[PDB]
Amino acid sequence: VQLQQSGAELMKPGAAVKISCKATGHTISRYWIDWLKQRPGHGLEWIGEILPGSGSTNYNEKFKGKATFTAEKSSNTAYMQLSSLTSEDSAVYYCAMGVRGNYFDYWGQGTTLTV
Amino acid sequence: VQLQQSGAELMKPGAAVKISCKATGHTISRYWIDWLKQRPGHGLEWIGEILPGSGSTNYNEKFKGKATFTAEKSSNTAYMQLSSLTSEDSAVYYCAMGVRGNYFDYWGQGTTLTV
Amino acid sequence: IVMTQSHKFMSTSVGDRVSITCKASQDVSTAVAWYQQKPGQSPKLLIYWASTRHTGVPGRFTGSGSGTDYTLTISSVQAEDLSLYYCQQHYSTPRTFGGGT
Amino acid sequence: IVMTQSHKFMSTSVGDRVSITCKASQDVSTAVAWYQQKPGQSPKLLIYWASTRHTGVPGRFTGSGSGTDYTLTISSVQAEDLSLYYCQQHYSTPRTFGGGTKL
Amino acid sequence: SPSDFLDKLMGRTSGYDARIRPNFKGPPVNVSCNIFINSFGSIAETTMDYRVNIFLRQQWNDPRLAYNEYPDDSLDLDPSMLDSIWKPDLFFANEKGAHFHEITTDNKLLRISRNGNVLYSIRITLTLACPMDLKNFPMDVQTCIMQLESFGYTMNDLIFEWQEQGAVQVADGLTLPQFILKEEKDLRYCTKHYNTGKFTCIEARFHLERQMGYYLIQMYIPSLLIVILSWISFWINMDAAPARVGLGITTVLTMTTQSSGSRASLPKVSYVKAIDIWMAVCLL
Amino acid sequence: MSPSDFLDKLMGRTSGYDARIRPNFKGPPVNVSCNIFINSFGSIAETTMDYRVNIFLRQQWNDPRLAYNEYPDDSLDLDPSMLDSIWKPDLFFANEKGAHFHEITTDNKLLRISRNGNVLYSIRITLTLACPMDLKNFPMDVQTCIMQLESFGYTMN
Amino acid sequence: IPSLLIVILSWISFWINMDAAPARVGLGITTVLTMTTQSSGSRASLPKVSYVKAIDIWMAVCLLFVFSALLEYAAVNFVSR
Ligand SMILES: *[C@@H]1O[C@H](CO)[C@@H](O[C@@H]2O[C@H](CO)[C@@H](O[C@@H]3O[C@H](CO[C@H]4O[C@H](CO)[C@@H](O)[C@H](O)[C@@H]4O)[C@@H](O)[C@H](O)[C@@H]3O)[C@H](O)[C@H]2NC(C)=O)[C@H](O)[C@H]1NC(C)=O
Ligand SMILES: *[C@@H]1O[C@H](CO)[C@@H](O[C@@H]2O[C@H](CO)[C@@H](O[C@@H]3O[C@H](CO[C@H]4O[C@H](CO)[C@@H](O)[C@H](O)[C@@H]4O)[C@@H](O)[C@H](O)[C@@H]3O)[C@H](O)[C@H]2NC(C)=O)[C@H](O)[C@H]1NC(C)=O
Ligand SMILES: CCCCCCCCC
Ligand SMILES: CCCCCC
Repeated sequence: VQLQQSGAELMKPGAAVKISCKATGHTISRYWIDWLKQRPGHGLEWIGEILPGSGSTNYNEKFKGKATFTAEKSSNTAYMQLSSLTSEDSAVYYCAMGVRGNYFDYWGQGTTLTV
Repeated sequence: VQLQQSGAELMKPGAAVKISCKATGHTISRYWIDWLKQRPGHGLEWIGEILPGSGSTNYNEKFKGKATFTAEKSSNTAYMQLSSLTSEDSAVYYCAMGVRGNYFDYWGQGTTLTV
Repeated sequence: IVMTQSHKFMSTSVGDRVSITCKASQDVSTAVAWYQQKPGQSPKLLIYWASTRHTGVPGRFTGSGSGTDYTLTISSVQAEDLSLYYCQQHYSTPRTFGGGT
Repeated sequence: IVMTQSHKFMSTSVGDRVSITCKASQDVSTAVAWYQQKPGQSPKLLIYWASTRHTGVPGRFTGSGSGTDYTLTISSVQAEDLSLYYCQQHYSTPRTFGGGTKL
Repeated sequence: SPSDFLDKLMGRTSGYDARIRPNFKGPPVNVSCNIFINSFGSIAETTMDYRVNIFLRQQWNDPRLAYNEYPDDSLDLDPSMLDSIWKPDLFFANEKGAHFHEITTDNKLLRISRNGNVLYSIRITLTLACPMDLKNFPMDVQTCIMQLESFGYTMNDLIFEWQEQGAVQVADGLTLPQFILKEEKDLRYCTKHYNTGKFTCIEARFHLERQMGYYLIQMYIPSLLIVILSWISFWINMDAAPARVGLGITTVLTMTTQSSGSRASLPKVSYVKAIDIWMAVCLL
Repeated sequence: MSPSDFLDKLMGRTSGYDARIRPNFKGPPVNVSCNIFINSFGSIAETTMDYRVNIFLRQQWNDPRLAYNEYPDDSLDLDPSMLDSIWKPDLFFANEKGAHFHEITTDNKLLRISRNGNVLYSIRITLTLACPMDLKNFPMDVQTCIMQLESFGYTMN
Repeated sequence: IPSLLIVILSWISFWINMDAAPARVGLGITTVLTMTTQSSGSRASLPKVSYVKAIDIWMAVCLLFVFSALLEYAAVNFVSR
């Protein structure tokens, strides 16, 4: 199981970006894909989770509306879309996947976003 | 039912020896094979037990880490292995087999160890 | 569990009654086995559950007792009955014999 | 639920022993993970459920503690142990990490 | 205390609550479970299933079943005291039908160790489902699985793991006809992420090899024989038009009924099999 | 003595009889002399390799806390409804493969408790035993079908 | 009995004339065709067993004797010229 993300991003304040998380190794509709935030100066922070087959999601209260989880079984990938970017959205966004618990034992390379 | 052990053993203080117990009359993975210890100056003493098909064992407290029970369905034989031999291992080692209870109604000829 | 036989040695002529006591530390059950080991060979089962006879033990071997006190009585003691006699408790995980006799 | 590592930085030396704390707020469970992120790469799991190890973690990593207080512990630091260590509580919906501790 | 122990242990005394899992609001409950299979047969290609009588055993610590009264290490109990204690609510994700055995008593086994470890053995028939690839049917090697899964507890309250050594155990004389169960059995995880969270799963792979001796008699030899006598029409005289035509006209239908007979023993699968491209070529 | 009052003092309501505790608890094993009476074989199928048969599985054991000094009868035939409140050995069939009690018009159970504690337990059971047969000489074969009366929850001790 | 009857059925070709080609041809072919179905009919309830049974080597040998007479006639016309 090896998760793969998209390249870096450079977006302007107010726009919206869609970070993908390619699932190379397993069907995307099989496990819960998670999404984390790591802004420098602070530590990591869990955004939410999505099950790419059932359309179920669980957003953090702090990130409601800001994050929009989707998925596409046509290519085994789960998408996240950040709407209304600001200066407080400059960080690295990971897409972990805990299998045997709520921990994060699988990880993506990290999508850097500079707004 | 019959149990054929190995021949006489002669090991040096500090080495390890593996004693066999050949089963001739029944599948070795059928009954619990018990391992006893007869030393001159004392009576018998129960080492442990191994079910050669399930890899389950019940070692006596005194012999944990000293005896290692294994088996090989290819040869219908159970193996006991004593490690870290000292002068307190010189005795006769049996492989009894109680079928209808926790007694010992079947026996082997007895292997003689000298350390 | 400790299976403490009282006497180590016992000798008597043919046709005698001998009580080989085997007193345990715990009232496990009536589960006690009695083994005969002639010098130079594997032991053999004589009595199990303190009263029964293994296949091939012809007469003159009777167990008894309960709780923590037992006995292996023999009356028609032939010359082939002077050997090692082990009492064995099989009502617990760590199996222990007696002190021989 | 708020986790709290009260030490952003800790002093240490090669081959020595160090105890990293993560004093949670509530008594969630013994559910606490420990991650290691080398600068430039994704974090990696070390100790999930506060005492178990991940497939590949060296033997020198040990977890302990229960209730609120927890602790990661190394024994023999190699040339690949001075990095950031995050404690994660996974006994609730918001999977909040700790403040991180640079070794 | 010969019988008050069973009351003070669980039920009617000490306030044992069989609805609350062991170590509530603590770490999950690792349930080490192993399997003993009595019978393993009735492997039907038509239904894609197999029936396997097994004894499902499983151990789990339960800190409120630790006693200080009897000096015994373990302590066998009556199966009637097996409905008054907690039990992991596992099932079989590919069950497809499974029933207990109540023949003369509930075939249940309870054993509460000195510290709280609870052995739990039960007998199950469990006609599991085995989706089998028949691309090379007469000489294929299938893999029938067995998924032990939790249902009502996520992977924060109940976790399953196989016995570390000797998890799947086969009976001695267990020899199913038309197959041979390989001694190697793959034990892997099958953790299920459902809509409601993280759910425990652990499966056991069974590798089966089809005994080709049967199909070598009913399938290949008759069609092989039917192709042979089609060759001896060349040795007969060519002027005997009706006699020569009599061979092929009956052998063409002969292979046709033979090819049809290789279907009732099999399901109605879309792709072509190893025997179909034998019967078809012999029909050619 | 008003046997409604006797069935409650032998077992059931009073006298403190626990059907969960084996007889001779922490004592010798409860030996069970058991025999069978086969009503009918049939359906010996080579396809499934099994065969059904209904039997009257009779099994006797000594339960010392069922000894009575009230009625001078040798034995005492009881009601099968008084059969769920006493200890019973939990034997199964290792080649059971489908077996069921018979509930037709009543419980097909029998229970007579001798004057010393003995217990005759007769039950009517149909069961499709598994008979692995060797068909090397099928038309002239001589098979051998078995039934294994095994215990499940109680060890040999 | 049915397999025994068909084996004796195919033997009447040895008496009828050789020049009657469609007679002896179709007879030996029909008999071998039927034994191929009779042997297949010996698995109504028998399990899919790997080894050979006792009735299997009876239907097979009776099958082996029915087309042997067939190809026997194949040599007769061949030996005729
Ligand atoms: C409780 O649930 C746990 C899951 O959360 C499970 O416990 C873990 O199970 C795995 C495998 O099933 C074990 O992995 C093995 O452990 C050995 C240990 O080696 C050491 O063994 C002795 C122990 O005293 C030690 O002295 C030696 O020096 C060895 O170093 C590892 O070396 C291997 O990786 C092997 O895979 C885990 O060890 C085990 N956890 C712990 C803490 O032991 C299991 O389902 C349940 N276990 C219990 C005890 O309840
Ligand atoms: C459960 O408990 C016991 C252990 O399993 C067993 O009970 C014993 O059952 C036997 C019959 O199977 C009773 O037999 C006794 O035998 C003695 C010996 O006399 C015979 O001895 C000579 C040989 O020297 C023999 O050839 C003759 O036929 C003699 O008849 C008799 O004296 C007794 O009267 C009685 O018949 C035992 O009495 C009985 N044990 C006890 C303590 O009563 C059995 O397995 C189960 N119980 C029963 C009742 O079967
Ligand atoms: C099966 C009988 C064949 C005999 C043919 C003999 C041919 C001789 C030329
Ligand atoms: C084991 C024998 C296989 C061949 C049957 C014709």
